[PDB]
Amino acid sequence: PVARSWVCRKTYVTPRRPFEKSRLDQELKLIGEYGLRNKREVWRVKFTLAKIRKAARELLTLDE
Amino acid sequence: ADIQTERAYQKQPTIFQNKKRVLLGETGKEKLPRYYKNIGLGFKTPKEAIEGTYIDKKCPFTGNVSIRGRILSGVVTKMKMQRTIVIRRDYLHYIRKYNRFEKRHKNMSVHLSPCFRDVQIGDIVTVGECRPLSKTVRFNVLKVTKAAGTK
Amino acid sequence: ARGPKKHLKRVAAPKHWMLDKLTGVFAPRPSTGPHKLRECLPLIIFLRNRLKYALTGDEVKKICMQRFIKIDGKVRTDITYPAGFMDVISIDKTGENFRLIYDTKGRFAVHRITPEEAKYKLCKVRKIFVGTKGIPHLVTHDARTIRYPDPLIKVNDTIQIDLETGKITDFIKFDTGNLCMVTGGANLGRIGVITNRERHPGSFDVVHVKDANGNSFATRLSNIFVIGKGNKPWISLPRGKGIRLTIAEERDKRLAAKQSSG
Amino acid sequence: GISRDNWHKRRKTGGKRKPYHKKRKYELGRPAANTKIGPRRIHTVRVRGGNKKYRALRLDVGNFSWGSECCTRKTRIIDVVYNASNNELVRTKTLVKNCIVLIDSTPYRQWYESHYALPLGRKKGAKLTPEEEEILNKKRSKKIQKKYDERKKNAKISSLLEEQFQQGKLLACIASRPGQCGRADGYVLEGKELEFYLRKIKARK
RNA sequence: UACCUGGUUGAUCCUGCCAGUAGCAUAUGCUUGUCUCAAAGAUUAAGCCAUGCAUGUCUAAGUACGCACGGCCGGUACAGUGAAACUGCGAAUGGCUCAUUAAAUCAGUUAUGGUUCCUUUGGUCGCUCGUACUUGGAUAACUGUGGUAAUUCUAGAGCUAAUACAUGCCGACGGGCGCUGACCCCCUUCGCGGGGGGGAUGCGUGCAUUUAUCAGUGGUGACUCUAGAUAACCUCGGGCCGAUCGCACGCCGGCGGCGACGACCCAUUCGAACGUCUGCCCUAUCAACUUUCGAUGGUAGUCGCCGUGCCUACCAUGGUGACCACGGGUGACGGGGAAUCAGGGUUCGAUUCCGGAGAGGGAGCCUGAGAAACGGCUACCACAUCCAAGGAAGGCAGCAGGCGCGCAAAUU
RNA sequence: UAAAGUUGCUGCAGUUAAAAAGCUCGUAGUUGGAUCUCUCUCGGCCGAAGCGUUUACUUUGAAAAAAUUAGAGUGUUCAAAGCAGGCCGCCUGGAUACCGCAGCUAGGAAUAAUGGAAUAGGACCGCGGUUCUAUUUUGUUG
RNA sequence: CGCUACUACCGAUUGGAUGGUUUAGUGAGGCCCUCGGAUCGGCCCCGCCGGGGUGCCCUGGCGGAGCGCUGA
Repeated sequence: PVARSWVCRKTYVTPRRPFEKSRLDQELKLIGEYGLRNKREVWRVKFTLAKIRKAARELLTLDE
Repeated sequence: ADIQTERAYQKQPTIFQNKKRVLLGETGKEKLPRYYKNIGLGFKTPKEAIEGTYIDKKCPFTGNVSIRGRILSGVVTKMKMQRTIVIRRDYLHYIRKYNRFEKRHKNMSVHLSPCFRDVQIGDIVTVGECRPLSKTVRFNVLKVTKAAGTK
Repeated sequence: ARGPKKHLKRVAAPKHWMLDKLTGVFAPRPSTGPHKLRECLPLIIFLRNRLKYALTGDEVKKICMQRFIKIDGKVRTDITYPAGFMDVISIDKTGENFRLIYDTKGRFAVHRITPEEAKYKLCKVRKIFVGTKGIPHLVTHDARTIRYPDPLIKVNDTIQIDLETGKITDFIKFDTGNLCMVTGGANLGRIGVITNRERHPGSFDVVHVKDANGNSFATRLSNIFVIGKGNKPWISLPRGKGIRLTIAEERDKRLAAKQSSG
Repeated sequence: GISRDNWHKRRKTGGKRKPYHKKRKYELGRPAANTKIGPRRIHTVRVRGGNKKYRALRLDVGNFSWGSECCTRKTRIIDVVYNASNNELVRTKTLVKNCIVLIDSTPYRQWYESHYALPLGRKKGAKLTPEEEEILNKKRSKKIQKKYDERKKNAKISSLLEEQFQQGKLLACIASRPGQCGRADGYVLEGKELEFYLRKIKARK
């Protein structure tokens, strides 16, 4: 037993198709336009928006 | 009839039958009041329990058994034991993957008090939970409902 | 395990203690006493986590061993002493009295009471029995035994105990129309008038309760603690009067309070 | 050092069971107190919770009650005559609960004579021993004499008990457990219970 | 993000698998600047372990004649601090690990009206009609004499304590109650058929225990509950009814305040134990199993903390099974949970929380409220340490650490 | 693990690609046609007012550890986190949802199963009828 | 069929090494029981000095050489 917490979470998701020209171009455009270090920053913001959309969708299935 | 069938004397432990009574003051038999109790939960004491002569220490009504816990029901399946019957409880168990049910059953050995005379195979019995009465018996028959086809 | 357990893991502690997760591995295991382990607030949690009078368990011990803390009128030096519902905590050095009273969230509020109110406490009678050559005895939720109670007092009633002498001075019957708090379950900490008691022989009676705002809930009979005759409590209630606001009304009240400042 | 667990037994289906732990102390059992008849000998047993059990190894005296007369007396136990569980317990003269024993009738005879002013179990040829005709007759006033006369109307004793009192020993059932409390208490057999046990004893011998 | 792509043919459309694709978890390779969290000898070997440490503990309040320190030279027993030792309490918690274990454990649900419960908290504690202004003998520590190669081995001798171990009383206490019954009074009929009383000697009284009987204070859905009454029992291995310690001080020989400690008993708390209902992986190349080597039920008992074939003796012939019994396997502790996932599912869960189990393998116990305890004991089995060869001493699946094992895991 | 609708309950196949037993009977299993729209305490607004054959189902309500998950609040400098914090002593948090199955509870009555009388051993009821309650309405078995 | 390599299978090579299961016999050690009684201690006898009790030997200090009881 320790007084430590192991609640940790990955903040991004790797794309299913590694070498897809359209997605590579879109991500590089975002990186260059916003001065991002790598593709993981794009994937992190994408993951944030994806979780928000999932929550909104699950709320939209409930009664008004 | 012949209550004393065992090697030891059979009597209700709470009834004193050796009180001194003069001969000329006899009306019927000298003295043998019958011990019985009303179990709770709205169950009616069978008339055979009140006016019977059987000695059963595991009887819910005239014995030393307190009914507490679960009240269950079953159909009488076998009656080949002394003061004990085997009932069958049928139920449906839900398997979630297939969203369906399966028939399962459990056999339960319950004590049958001799107050329920004329109990057949296939009629419903309401049993109540008591302390362990033997290795496998933990329920006492409290009510007997006859089968639908029984005339 | 062999014999009794002596430790309590911090994460297995009752959630209403509002202990965090990174302070330590252990929570203060309440000592045996008047109240159950999960229905009590140890003295250390009260004097350190709620009142902030101490920063550590060592300082809680330092306070307790100066005999400054009274629980139900008696000085207690056990820092894990189980203080529970209705218990009166008196700190005469700082001149403050508290009564351990549930919040609408199910937590023991820091509820300060007047020194006149600190003279008595309500107790729900757990059982009535005759013993010792016809002497009637009464046992409360506080686990105190009282000989020669009033013949009208029955189980589930509420008595008023004068802490100085510890004898019954008044009692409320368990009747429909009497104010009551809930001391367990989902509705823990809610205050309302008893509407009806549905009886289930051989099982748990259910008591229905209606809030002062008209909200109706239900609990088991073992979770009902009669507080006052009619709708008037015999004790002081916390800032929330036992009315459990929904999360929407809590949000609205918080937003209104925040927007009123600045 | 025997055990008392239920998991060493076959299941209801008759299948074999696998022990998942070794014997626990609370499942323990102890050797039987084969309580003989003899000069008193009791060994105290320390039991669970720190309490005491009184393992009677020898008992010559018990406390037996004449239920109809409500006359409880301390009495020497003479013999074991019937055992519904095992006939061997009779052969070894073991005192257990519900075993039928012979007890001295002298205390109950003394109470009966001092209460009813009536002889009991006394041979007609004899003319009483010295220093007991007084307690039988005494010098009583009119009130005491009429009290005993009123008692005399309910002094009839059943013939079976009367014959036992003639023989000097009564049949009794031990109602306590000597191996757990160290005592052989019980009640004198009477009525249909006495009839049943006399029939059983005479069928056995 | 509810997704596909390459590969059979000369070419085509398919079935279909192989390969690709993304996560996840172990290992490994190459590389590695900052900073915050953070797993870490589970997998193979519940294999073996050098060494060290991991459980001890004193308040005003059990026992202080250790000058070991220390004063106020005395009808001044004990100033005080205090090693040691006796006494008490804990050592049954925690930590580790997952070998066993397939309705077993476990989970939810109920029950104990079928049990035990140190401690805490509250109550009860002159409720007993029968040396006290304080009783007895020891033993430690200490002094002194020793033995063995060897140990947390201990043996003689000389003292001396108790909240250790024993014994045991004034008092409340005046008597009441019950059952006895030498005797006396009054009235009615001098058929006392009847009554009413006072009563001296005697026995027994409270709580607890055991048995039998009686009557119907409160309570339950339901007692053979609680309470009451009677007749007695009342364990030599004999139960309660205080021979205890500190502080503050008093009051015209008595009466006391505040505590500490202890003892029944009853509640309470913390539990434990044992039952209820439902739910567990694969396997039929496992279809019948169990049956007094108790198997299922009955009666009586024994034992047990208690319910119970728990065991025993008689009696009956039962009980489970294709709704999969029984048997077998599990690189099976169960669960909360984890990974992945459109919906549905699939796989995992040794692993910090809960429950279980174990301490090299079995078995058996002592003490205690609680252990079938292993940082307790006894024995056997395996391994193993010292030896002067006579004996003695063992248990890291605790924390580090070592060996071994391995693909695989950190600081004595 | 997804991709694998290559284990298919959702949701796959069986003419020739792998595949329907040679053919019937047949028990268990599975599945089965229409049909049926008082209150034996009553007192001058209050309660002894009934799972009223039953179950499945559905909708409730209790009760159900925490942590994890979801999720509310909160500028950890951001974030993973944490359960903190905020304002010039005071103020405010430490929510909430979910928690299969089984068990308990209460409404609904479609769907599904089940039951009620045909040998009348039938429902409501006026009239009878052969043991027997230990409360009798106030000087106690006078 | 001939080669070469690999893999299961059959099988008395009357093969070598551990793992278990079990009739028969033996059985450590603990616990219980029935005995046992090395020792130790109390009350009367070669303990007899001493007390609020005077020649009441009777103790609260020493084998009181005791088929005398008694407890451990």
